[PDB]
Amino acid sequence: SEEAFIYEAIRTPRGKQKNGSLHEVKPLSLVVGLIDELRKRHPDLDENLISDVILGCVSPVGDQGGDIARAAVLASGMPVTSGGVQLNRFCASGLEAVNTAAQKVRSGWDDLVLAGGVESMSRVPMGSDGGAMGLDPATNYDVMFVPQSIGADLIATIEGFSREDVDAYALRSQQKAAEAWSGGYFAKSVVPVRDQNGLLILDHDEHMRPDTTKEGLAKLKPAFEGLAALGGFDDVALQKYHWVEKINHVHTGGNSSGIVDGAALVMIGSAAAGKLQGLTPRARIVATATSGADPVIMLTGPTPATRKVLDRAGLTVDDIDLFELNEAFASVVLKFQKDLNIPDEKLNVNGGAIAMGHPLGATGAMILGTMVDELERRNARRALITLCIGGGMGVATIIERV
Amino acid sequence: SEEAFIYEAIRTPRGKQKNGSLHEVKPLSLVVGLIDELRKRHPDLDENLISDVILGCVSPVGDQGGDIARAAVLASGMPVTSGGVQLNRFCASGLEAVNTAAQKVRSGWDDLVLAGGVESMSRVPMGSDGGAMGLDPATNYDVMFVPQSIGADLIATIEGFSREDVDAYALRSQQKAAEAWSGGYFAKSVVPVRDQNGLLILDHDEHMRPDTTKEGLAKLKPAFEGLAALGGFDDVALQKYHWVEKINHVHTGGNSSGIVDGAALVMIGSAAAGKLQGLTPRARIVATATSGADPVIMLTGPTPATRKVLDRAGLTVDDIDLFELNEAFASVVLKFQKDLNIPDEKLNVNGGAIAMGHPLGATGAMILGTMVDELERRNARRALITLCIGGGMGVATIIERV
Amino acid sequence: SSHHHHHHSQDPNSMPDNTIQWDKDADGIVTLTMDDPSGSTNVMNEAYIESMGKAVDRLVAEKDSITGVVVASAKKTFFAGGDVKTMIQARPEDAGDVFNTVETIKRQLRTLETLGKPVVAAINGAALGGGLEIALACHHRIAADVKGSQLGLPEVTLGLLPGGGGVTRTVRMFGIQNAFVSVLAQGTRFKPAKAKEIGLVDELVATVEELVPAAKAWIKEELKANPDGAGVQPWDKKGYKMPGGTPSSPGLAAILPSFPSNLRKQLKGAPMPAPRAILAAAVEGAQVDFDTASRIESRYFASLVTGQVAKNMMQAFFFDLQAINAGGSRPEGIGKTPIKRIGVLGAGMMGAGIAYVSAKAGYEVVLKDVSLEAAAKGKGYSEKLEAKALERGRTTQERSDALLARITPTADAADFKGVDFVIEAVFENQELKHKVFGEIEDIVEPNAILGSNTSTLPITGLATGVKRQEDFIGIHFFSPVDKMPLVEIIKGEKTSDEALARVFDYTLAIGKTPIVVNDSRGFFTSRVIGTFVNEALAMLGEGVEPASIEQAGSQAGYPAPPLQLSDELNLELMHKIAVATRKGVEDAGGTYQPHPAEAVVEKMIELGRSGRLKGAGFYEYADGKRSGLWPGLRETFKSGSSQPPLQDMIDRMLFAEALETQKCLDEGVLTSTADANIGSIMGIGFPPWTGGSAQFIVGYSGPAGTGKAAFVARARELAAAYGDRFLPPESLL
Ligand SMILES: O=S(=O)(O)c1ccc(-c2ccccc2)cc1
Ligand SMILES: O=S(=O)(O)c1ccc(-c2ccccc2)cc1
Ligand SMILES: O=S(=O)(O)c1ccc(-c2ccccc2)cc1
Ligand SMILES: O=S(=O)(O)c1ccc(-c2ccccc2)cc1
Ligand SMILES: O=S(=O)(O)c1ccc(-c2ccccc2)cc1
Ligand SMILES: O=S(=O)(O)c1ccc(-c2ccccc2)cc1
Ligand SMILES: O=S(=O)(O)c1ccc(-c2ccccc2)cc1
Ligand SMILES: O=S(=O)(O)c1ccc(-c2ccccc2)cc1
Repeated sequence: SEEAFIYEAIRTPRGKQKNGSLHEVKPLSLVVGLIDELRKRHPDLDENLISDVILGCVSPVGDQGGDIARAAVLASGMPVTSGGVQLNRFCASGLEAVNTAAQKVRSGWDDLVLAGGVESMSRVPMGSDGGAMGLDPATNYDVMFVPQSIGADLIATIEGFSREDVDAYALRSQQKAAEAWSGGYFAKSVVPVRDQNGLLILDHDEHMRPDTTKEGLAKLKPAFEGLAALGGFDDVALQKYHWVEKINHVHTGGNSSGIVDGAALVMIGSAAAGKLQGLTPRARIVATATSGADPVIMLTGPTPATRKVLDRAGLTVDDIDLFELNEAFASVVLKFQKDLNIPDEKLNVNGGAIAMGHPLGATGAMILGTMVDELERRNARRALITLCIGGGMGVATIIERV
Repeated sequence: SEEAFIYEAIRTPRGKQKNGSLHEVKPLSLVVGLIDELRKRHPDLDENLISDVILGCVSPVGDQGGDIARAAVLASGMPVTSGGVQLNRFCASGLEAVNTAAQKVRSGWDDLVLAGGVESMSRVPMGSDGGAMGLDPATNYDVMFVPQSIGADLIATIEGFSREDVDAYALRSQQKAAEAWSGGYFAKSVVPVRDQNGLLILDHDEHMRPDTTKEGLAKLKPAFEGLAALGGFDDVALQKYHWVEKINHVHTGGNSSGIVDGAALVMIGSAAAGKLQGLTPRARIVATATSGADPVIMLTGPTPATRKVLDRAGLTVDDIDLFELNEAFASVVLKFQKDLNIPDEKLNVNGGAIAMGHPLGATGAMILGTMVDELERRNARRALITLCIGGGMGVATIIERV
Repeated sequence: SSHHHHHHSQDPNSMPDNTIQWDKDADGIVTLTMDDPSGSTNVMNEAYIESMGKAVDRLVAEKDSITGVVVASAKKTFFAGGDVKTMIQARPEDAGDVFNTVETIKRQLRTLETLGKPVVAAINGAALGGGLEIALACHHRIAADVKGSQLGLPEVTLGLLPGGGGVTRTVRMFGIQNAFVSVLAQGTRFKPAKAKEIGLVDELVATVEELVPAAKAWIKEELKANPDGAGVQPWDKKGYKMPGGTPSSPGLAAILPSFPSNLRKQLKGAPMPAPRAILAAAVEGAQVDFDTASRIESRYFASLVTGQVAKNMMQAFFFDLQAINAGGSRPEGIGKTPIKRIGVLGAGMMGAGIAYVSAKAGYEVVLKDVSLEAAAKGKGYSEKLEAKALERGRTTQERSDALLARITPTADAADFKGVDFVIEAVFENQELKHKVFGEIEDIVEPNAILGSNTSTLPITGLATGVKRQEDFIGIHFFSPVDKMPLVEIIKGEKTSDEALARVFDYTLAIGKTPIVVNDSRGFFTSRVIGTFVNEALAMLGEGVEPASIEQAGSQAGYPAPPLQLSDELNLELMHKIAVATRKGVEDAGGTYQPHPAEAVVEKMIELGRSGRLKGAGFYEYADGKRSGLWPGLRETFKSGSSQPPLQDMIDRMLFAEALETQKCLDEGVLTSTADANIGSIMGIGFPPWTGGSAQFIVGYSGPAGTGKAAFVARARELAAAYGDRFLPPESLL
């Protein structure tokens, strides 16, 4: 029954896709910077006690190929025994890294593990790595491949979320992200990015539009660029959800997650490993779970995964103080809130990826660290973190403040 | 806490790189074929109890991009809740997938997991994914990047292994592989690849050269196929190992691992999961470990990892009946044997990658299942499986026959 | 956004002068003529940046009436270099200002380049560094094939990189590999003909008067023939494809990991950061758009300018070298004395090399030896060098035959008639040189310079064998003379100031760099290089692996490892010097403190391995080439029993020479640190990244700190661990 604790949880600011501040910064550099910040916080940490470095990364090609986790271990000059493994479970990679790190600590065969993710989407765009489910016609034709936005629009159609409904959520996310930054909530967790000369590159989340109005959101066109712009995917979706006549395309760039660059790091160890290194535990990993739902609608995996992690930890919704669901698309959060009857004042209380962006491999570890701080800032007890995943998967984690 | 058991461990035959029988076979199809073999062996198994599918893959790009583990779940019609994650810890990805699946079961938050790997090196060559440690000159210039072959030659130079020494091991691997195939040892674990029509594609390890002779190996020229032919790496290695004057290039295509295509699957679960699904445990995961050594010599990671997995299991070399180390290079095995005084009759007793090939992401799960089958055949008790890895890493596992 | 340094009000008396003249013809072609009134050379300084800012602003404001632009110069050169006096002062805290300055420079060139109109560079003379970068921003380059004109990006030779777009644009034009190897990594300078061949220049003209007209002619034709693509660089067109591919190209991605390893192999692991930074900027920039790539280039530039190595190299290869070439050590108030006929005594590797560089500079040389057979084989040294230069195309069959024709081999002393400059290169023996000079001093002219190429023997003693000691002087060359750039001029106690100037002027004529050294035991070069090899031989005696010793020498930045160099110096001559030094000490009434290397020398003498000249030293010599380290070396000295850290080995060699240089400065052997720095770099091969063995002290950088105080701390560290010879002199305390 080895218990797993979170000792540090940090992240870079999120640079935007068009004329972004992080476009000149290699993703490896984003991870090394966060390793150097952990050193600044614990200069007498025995890095030899760090036994693995697990990084989530959805497009491990180019700047992100070749086991970027191992590259961060070597480029930062960490001990060669610290390992380094990249994993890809689509949008949950960051949280799957953290959960895998927790499970390794619980097993008793790893003591102190670094976990997180990195995604420089302006340099390595989504889909760069290819893949059978999209690029092999036999498999594409069978699994009924459909981009996520179309599943999200379909969720809005089936559930009755209007264009104004998803826009009302987008506005709320912008307002709560602005309030959290202005309130200093992110001061100690967002680590500014600097060049080799020490000059500043980025110290805030560029994608935010804190002057968002409900009238400007209504002026936006449903204009996804890429696979969604090509034809057929609407018909493929309705061939499965055949009781639906037409898909209402409610999602735009203003109520969908932002394409951004970023990285996040989380330090996880046992009580003995933390006490041996003068570390103060911040939170405890209570339970993790994985489940999933149909891959055509895709983004409904959170509800069985959240259900499973609650029954695994012996808890219910009323036992949870904060719910943090990644804002991939507004309809997914509204669907999740409706199904579990999540009170509004507990849901994504500091804003989410609609305002600040969704750096695929890293997002799960960013919103994980976001709840560690918000539990401490409110002196709240429990937080539940979950993300939808491409292909119909879901990951959930429950943390407890210590 | 929870003990983790191996219930099934199967693999495809390894098709060779040039005019190979598996070149026409998508790497996704190699995995799905193994999933279908598991169904054939256990028709009434409730696949909903399978919570994750963890595939190692070193070049997750192209036919192997887009989370091939999730593609395998959907394409094979497995339950959509079974997840699917790809990971890359270079050469140990296959065994790291099994070790991660074992650690997931020990934590108590997973019941039944499929683990293994896939690598179609004739379709997705090593290096296709890029990477910083090779293609970013700032990182490369500082970590002193060197390809694996030169580390192996450097090991032979230091430890004093001659060209006849490493060729003598290569002949031993070819002999023991041919003896294992002729004796029927691989009859029930190598699953022949068949096409959409059931026609045979491959049913043996076609990289084997059983008529190998000492004279034939002596005629081979040192390695010159990839990064090794390009200049500089010899000087870079000697800038690190400044007491060595000249590197003795003893490794050739005949005493190095073969570039091949293959896949492997391992079913790992708790005692309750097997009792519920009517599965008989074949072996038990006693301990896993990870360590490392210098990244320039690179391939000497197995010695500390084996020492740590023995200490963790409270065992010594004398308590291990079978040693299975991957035959990346002959000098790596000879160094491992010399440093721990491993008896010759306990080391890679059924041949290795020199004879049968080293399908990067799948190798760890192939040589693991090889030991499960040999412990049963010999009625022996304990086996130790370990692989050197690129960058200076190392992974070891101890299994006990059940 | 802005093309100017400041966007706030400054002191009006701080406004820089105007360096760019504006002229617009009736056809709408604007000619920008750079004419900095503060010097003879257009240089990239505060005045240029403000001047180009105003001009580029006016180009944009008047874009309706402007059809094309011509960038010309009014000086003898086109545009040469940057403001080194300002760059060398950039502290690490000034990295923000450095970044902003080069960003502003490139913002001007980017606007010029994307004007929608053709821009032509009329390159009339040298276009070096920032000058070529200005030209590369133009759409077409025309150079005037004229004597002295050079083109290139030599920023790496001062520890910098081309921060005004030179990296980004050459990579966009030639691709990563060719730009780095051919242009960037070594800062190669090209004559206009070669510049056109590789693509640095597009056209040539015979004289400068044709340039501006040819430029306007090309603007007229380009607008007529290619109106859609006029004023559009290849990289600003849809469908641009980088030559050799981008990093994501499968072909270039295959060989790309070998680029840093081949660099480490070329640099031998020396700590020279500039080439690494150029390679990083080159590759990283080829992954992103032009503007992003340009900003990455600025960050690496600021990383080098604020670093210590660039300061060491700017101090040595700019300031120190200019002071030497300006006659800092040449005595004042001395006139010129042209040289008619040179007489070289000795046809060995030294004397044959002296004859080659003397005849290459246009002098008639009489090459005398003991026999005509030997003197003929001496001229064969020049024949073999010319033959190897003809098959490479660096000289004409006409100029080569005229070179060899100036070398007259002889064995007769009477053929030294009419010689006004003697350079003796015979064996190291005092009474021999006394004899050899006595047999020619009457045959040569009365005002002839009597020079001796010696490595060890004092000049004042050698002068007692001639009548006119006022004209006897030491002219120390370095083997191989055709490739070694220093001449150590040694002033004996009776040597006149006129003789110093004539050899000084001779050294510049043959294309070499002179230093002036007072007569002393070992002078400067020999004495200092001795502390280098002796430090390595002592390491061998202590039991350090020979391979580690040679790596430490190579990774310190020396051109040759110390054991290899010892074989070429001949251990027997090292012993003779040690015996000489002990003799002078023990006869003056004192006690001699032997260097621990003297025991290693004697052990090699006893084993019959005195160096390369007798076929065996620390290395095995087969087929005239060198063939690995002697395998018996490890058992003779118990190699491996002592395993000091590599940096200690490196530092012991560097510090031994730095400390010895300070002694030479204290004793008066040298009169200026400029001579000490260039003398160590060009004479004995002290690593260029240090800026010289004197700059090494004031610019030292280690894990303990920076500067003279950190040098002393580290010297005291080495002294406590390896011997009192590493204790610093009082001059440093
Ligand atoms: O998260 S994405 O990588 O954008 C992703 C997008 C789409 C899918 C998918 C959709 C339908 C059937 C099977 C797979 C999987 C992943
Ligand atoms: O197993 S490979 O992917 O071929 C691989 C090869 C080489 C390296 C590496 C070597 C030295 C310094 C840093 C990295 C890492 C992995
Ligand atoms: O306030 S102004 O008179 O407009 C003014 C503006 C700028 C400058 C200046 C520009 C470059 C280098 C140094 C000084 C000088 C005066
Ligand atoms: O490396 S160069 O591009 O040749 C370069 C050289 C010099 C300068 C500069 C120096 C001082 C004041 C203003 C500019 C800037 C760039
Ligand atoms: O802060 S200052 O010392 O005034 C300073 C500022 C800038 C520079 C510089 C500018 C361009 C290229 C290289 C150096 C040099 C010195
Ligand atoms: O004139 S002597 O005193 O015989 C004498 C002359 C020169 C040297 C010497 C030579 C090279 C390097 C260091 C010292 C030593 C002694
Ligand atoms: O100028 S050289 O002839 O190259 C030369 C330079 C230095 C030495 C030497 C001086 C003292 C101790 C050992 C060797 C000998 C010869
Ligand atoms: O590039 S130069 O500055 O002309 C230069 C040329 C040559 C040398 C040198 C080479 C070998 C042994 C000692 C010195 C040093 C500097």
